[PDB]
Amino acid sequence: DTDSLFGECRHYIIHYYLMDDTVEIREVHERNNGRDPFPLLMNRQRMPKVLVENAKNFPKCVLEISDQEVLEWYTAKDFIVGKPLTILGRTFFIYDCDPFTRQFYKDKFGMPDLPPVDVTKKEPPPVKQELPPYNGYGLIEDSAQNCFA
Amino acid sequence: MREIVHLQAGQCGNQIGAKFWEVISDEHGIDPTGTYHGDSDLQLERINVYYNEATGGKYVPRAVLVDLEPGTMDSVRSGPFGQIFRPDNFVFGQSGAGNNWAKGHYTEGAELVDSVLDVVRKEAESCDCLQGFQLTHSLGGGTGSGMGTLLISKIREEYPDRIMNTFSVVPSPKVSDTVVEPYNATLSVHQLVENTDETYCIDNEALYDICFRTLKLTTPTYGDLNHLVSATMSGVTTCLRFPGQLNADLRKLAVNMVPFPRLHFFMPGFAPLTSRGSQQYRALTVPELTQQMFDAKNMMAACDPRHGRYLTVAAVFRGRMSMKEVDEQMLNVQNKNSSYFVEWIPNNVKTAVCDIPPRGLKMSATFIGNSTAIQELFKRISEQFTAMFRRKAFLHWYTGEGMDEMEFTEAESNMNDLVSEYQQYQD
Amino acid sequence: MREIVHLQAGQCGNQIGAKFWEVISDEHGIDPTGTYHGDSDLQLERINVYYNEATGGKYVPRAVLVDLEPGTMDSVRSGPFGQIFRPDNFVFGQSGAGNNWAKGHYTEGAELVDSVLDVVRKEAESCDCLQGFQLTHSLGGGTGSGMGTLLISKIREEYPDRIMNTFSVVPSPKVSDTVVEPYNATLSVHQLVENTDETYCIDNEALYDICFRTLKLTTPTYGDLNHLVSATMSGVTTCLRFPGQLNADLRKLAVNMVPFPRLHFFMPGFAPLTSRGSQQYRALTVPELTQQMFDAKNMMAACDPRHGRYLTVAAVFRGRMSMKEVDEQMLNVQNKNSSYFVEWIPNNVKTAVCDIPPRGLKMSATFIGNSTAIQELFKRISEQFTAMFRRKAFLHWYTGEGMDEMEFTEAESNMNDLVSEYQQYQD
Amino acid sequence: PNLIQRKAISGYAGFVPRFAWVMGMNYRDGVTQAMDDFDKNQFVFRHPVCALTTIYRSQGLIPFYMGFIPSMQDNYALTFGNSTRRAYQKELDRRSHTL
Ligand SMILES: Nc1nc2c(ncn2[C@@H]2O[C@H](COP(=O)(O)OP(=O)(O)OP(=O)(O)O)[C@@H](O)[C@H]2O)c(=O)[nH]1
Ligand SMILES: Nc1nc2c(ncn2[C@@H]2O[C@H](COP(=O)(O)OP(=O)(O)OP(=O)(O)O)[C@@H](O)[C@H]2O)c(=O)[nH]1
Repeated sequence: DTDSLFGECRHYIIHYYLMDDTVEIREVHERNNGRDPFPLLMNRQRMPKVLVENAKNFPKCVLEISDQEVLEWYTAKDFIVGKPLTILGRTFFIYDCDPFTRQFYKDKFGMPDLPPVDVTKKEPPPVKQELPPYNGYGLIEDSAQNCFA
Repeated sequence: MREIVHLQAGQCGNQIGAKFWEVISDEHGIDPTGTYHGDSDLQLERINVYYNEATGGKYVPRAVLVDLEPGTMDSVRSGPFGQIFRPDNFVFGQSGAGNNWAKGHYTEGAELVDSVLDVVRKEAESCDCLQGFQLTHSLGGGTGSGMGTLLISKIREEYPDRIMNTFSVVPSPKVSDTVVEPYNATLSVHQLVENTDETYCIDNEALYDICFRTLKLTTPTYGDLNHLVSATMSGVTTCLRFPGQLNADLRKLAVNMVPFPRLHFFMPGFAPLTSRGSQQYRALTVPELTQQMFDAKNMMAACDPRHGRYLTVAAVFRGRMSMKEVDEQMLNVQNKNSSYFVEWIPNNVKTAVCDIPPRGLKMSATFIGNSTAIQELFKRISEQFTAMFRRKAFLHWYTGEGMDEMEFTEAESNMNDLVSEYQQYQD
Repeated sequence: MREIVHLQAGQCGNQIGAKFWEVISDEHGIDPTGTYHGDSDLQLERINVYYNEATGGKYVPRAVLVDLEPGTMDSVRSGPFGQIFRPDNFVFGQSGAGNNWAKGHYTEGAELVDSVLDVVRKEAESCDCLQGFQLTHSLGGGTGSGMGTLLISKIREEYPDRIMNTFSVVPSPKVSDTVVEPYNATLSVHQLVENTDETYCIDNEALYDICFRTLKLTTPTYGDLNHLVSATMSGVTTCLRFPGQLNADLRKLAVNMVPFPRLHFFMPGFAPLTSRGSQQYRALTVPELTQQMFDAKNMMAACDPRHGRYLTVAAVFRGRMSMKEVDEQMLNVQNKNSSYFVEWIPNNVKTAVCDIPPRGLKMSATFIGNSTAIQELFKRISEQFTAMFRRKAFLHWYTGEGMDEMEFTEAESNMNDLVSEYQQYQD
Repeated sequence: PNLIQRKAISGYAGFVPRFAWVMGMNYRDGVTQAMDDFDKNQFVFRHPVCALTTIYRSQGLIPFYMGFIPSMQDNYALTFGNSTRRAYQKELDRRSHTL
């Protein structure tokens, strides 16, 4: 969400329910993030990907979308790690899978290897304070111990 | 300016408000996130009536969510647009209502009323000047009724120059699952009539009827029920927020609508309902618009007015109309049935036209008619109250709260007085 | 020029001073190493209000830490910015106080007050002409009161012409873990009310309350609480350091806020507290700023000013405002409660407005108020003093130390006079 | 636009977006600048799937200026006008941490 003014990044969990092709969005309430105790983000339900353009006879002013309108729903065939995907005006990056997932895909949908990509953020290290050089009045070895803390 | 702040109460009212809010956002063009896609100058022109403005091009509703049950609020927040409402307004508690109106009205009242008053008044001085508030709840709903009683009773005095609009859904004449429902409903209506001014009454049996009539899709959801009722009050509110020639003030409507104070309860009716082939099999002609409007099938609140008689009828239109055709159609209907409009006052029709078609269909409207067709409703519910008060069954919970049967007695007396003058003013 | 010197006493001080100095270092963009990474011309301009300067660029603070516990200063030096503190300034002792006020007031001071006075005078000759000194101590903290009473008493006649800012944490009305705390507090507050000119009194209970109100991170860290209080106190200092149309002087503030010689104890008030959603969900503007600013919850010092009345209120603002909106806001609140001021003194408001906002936020403020909401605090502590001097339990430590009960009697007499004095000037 | 977007007709009983933030000037320029912001943020969140100091100038400063810029006192023996002007350049070389 770095595009917005005070945005940030978070991480969530997608459960594809096989038995009904529904989708969901979990959440990570780790600790002390400010965020409210709240399990879900979007509940387990159906998602219309691509529609038709003549829903004037069937306006959203009346009954929402149905079999008569949808061009195609979000198939399990679409989820791929290594390319962003868009939903409800949000686009996500998928990076990690599970061993069960990557073995299920290798035979059912016939999917080759896709290793996870390190999406983490890194920083360099700092350095310790050294000794203000030999003043000439001390001892080149004892003044070290003296001028530490 | 002159604006409104919304009140939603009760577990059904939760769904009601969710669908109604998403419909408003949909027609105003706001995306799922809240950063709107500039297309419509006028809907940018008149949004300060409902939406308020913060940074980042977002538009929060001034809606306050009151509840006792964590799961319901969790779901509604988890819905498609819950990110548009505020944890500030997510005022809630931890104790079940018990679906006991006494519990909801006295013991759980005090610990909530303070906080809810805090939030509502903070929003109040945040805004400039209300016309008032619409309060969407269920007189058949335990939490809704119990909390609505106290909230309306207090909200009366502080700001007594505004408009306390109310929406509630009347219990089904065939089933309620809740069996203490008649008691809850009367305990609510006694103060409803005392305090408020305008009430929209609705029943779900007619919704199912219309599902068989024209919706025809055989697998409905309370989502679609909320969808249609949201369409209805969106239509009644459409007048304020657009340019054009018509009066918009709900106070104008009320003074046009209500002859005597004691009458407060009204039956809405909606404009074209369509089926799969009809969406292009149908002739969008103002004549058939008026026909299907006035048809008793199209009504969805209580019952057929064919038993009773009309007092005031007001229909507000939306689209690229002209005056003369709606005028002459009123002429036609008044002549067609002039013997069913009371001799009391002729010209009981009130019209007004907004000129911005809804997205998806050009000609549309909405209708509200105050008619003496609720006698069936309240007569039946009165016999239910009497026939379950004969032997005071299911009353130990109420005694445990500490109530007394007199309150029931005087509430019923008030309700029968309403019955009497309802019958008399037209008979 | 004009400058201030900082004193850090007790472990409350050892807490605060560290957090506070690193806060100001981040404000002026000083790296932990102490070498400036230039971002703000003006902060270069007025870094000299607090920081002296040494060859090589480094930015020493004009503060002195003092305590009796070597481990705590070892820990603060282990902290991130300990290198921004001087071995010469580190004045300390060989012994632990045992958290006894008389131990801090008669015996252990006799071998440290001399050194600390020498330090303060060498720093005074270093500087030109101080506006004064500020102190972070705890009135019930063991070592803090014992050291502070002595050092302030000496410095008073040392420099009879300056500003002695005193900042203390109030003992919790519910939890201390210190059982002689009432005794220490009363003994200290005697000399405090005798000598000081200005004192901010703060407590941690309201910090916990505000944590569960707006922090919304459940379990906080005392360091984060220090962040909040240091934010307050930096904010009250911000008047000196910046250009803009305002009236910096703390002396301006004192004559603006003090009706009589014997009033010193004031209650901080902070500006917007932003939480998880509010960063996207707040319309940062003067109206809401004023609203939340004068909220009986967002005050954090002692207790609700509701039971009493406000005498004087001053508001420092920070941002690109205009004085018309602050004027109208002040008038509006004045009329909102013209009942809870005093006809005694009308228009009891003072305003300062700086144009240099804090970093990471645009429109903000700080509040200071002197109301009659302290009677209950020193009341409670006085009656606890009565209940525990009733049987003079635990008295043996202090008797062996070598103090006498006539001091207790005189101190409680002075506190009773304070109680009365507060009571009559508003009632 | 339609009629005018640079201005929205004085005494506009309707409202505009971008009420807070840049504000506190005359009306028409506020209208122009505010709607400029309203299409700026527009395309900024559009961004479709991207993943797919006059205080000192040339000749130094006036006498009797206060506020410590780095150094001075450590160096001395020159006319204050010079001192300031030469600091104006050596604030680029040795005390170059001034920006
Ligand atoms: N949301 C919803 N409410 C329904 C539906 N059918 C009937 N209702 C009634 O609408 C009532 C209003 O809900 P609330 O006002 O929140 O009820 P409550 O105060 O929590 O107490 P109860 O009515 O006992 O549940 C519900 O109690 C139901 O009795 C439905 O399909 N959906
Ligand atoms: N840094 C720091 N200070 C704390 C913390 N918790 C409480 N304090 C406060 O510090 C107060 C005392 O500070 P001091 O003035 O230094 O007290 P003292 O005379 O040095 O000795 P004691 O009061 O016995 O600890 C306690 O009463 C606490 O209220 C904490 O977690 N960290």
